[PDB]
Amino acid sequence: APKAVLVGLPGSGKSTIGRRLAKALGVGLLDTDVAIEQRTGRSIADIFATDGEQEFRRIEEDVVRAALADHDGVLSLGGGAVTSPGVRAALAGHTVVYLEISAAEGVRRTGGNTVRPLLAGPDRAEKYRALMAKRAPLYRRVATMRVDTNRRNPGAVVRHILSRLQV
Ligand SMILES: Nc1ncnc2c1ncn2[C@@H]1O[C@H](COP(=O)(O)OP(=O)(O)O)[C@@H](O)[C@H]1O
Ligand SMILES: [Cl-]
Repeated sequence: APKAVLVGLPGSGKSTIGRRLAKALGVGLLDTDVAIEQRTGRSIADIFATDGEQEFRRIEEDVVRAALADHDGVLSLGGGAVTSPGVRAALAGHTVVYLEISAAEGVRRTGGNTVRPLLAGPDRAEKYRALMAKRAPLYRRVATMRVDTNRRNPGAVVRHILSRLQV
């Protein structure tokens, strides 16, 4: 089973910490969004557009269940996977690290290299706040380790995790 399963909002660092954590442990890294596209030949948006959300979620939940059973490294979960009660069930008993972030930091990390984000309009940040409202309670539910990534370097987040995942 995975050494760690990482969950969190956009910006929390699933990609970044997933990579560094896999490197530090010397283990493989599996991202469930990439796994879905590699298993289907279709891009995530395309499955959504063509088959819709329930069908994407069904597929995602099989990819997730398969990785939990088969992968021994770090597993990074798609942001919406935890919306599926079947995914929340399958996670139980696993090491699930929830990468915490605030809406403020969240928006900043997903806001690009533009120096003035407010000029674009408030809509993206409002959608981000709403997303956090929906998702954060679910991440808290499935977590076995909660890690606050607000004003921590990726290096510091990785250390924190590694010190709490010795064998
Ligand atoms: N602990 C952190 N401190 C500062 N910036 C971070 C941290 N974690 C991630 N970021 C930055 O935010 C962006 C989004 O991170 P990413 O790891 O893709 O998140 P996710 O896969 O969770 O959406 C990247 O440019 C990354 O450098
Ligand atoms: Cl590191």
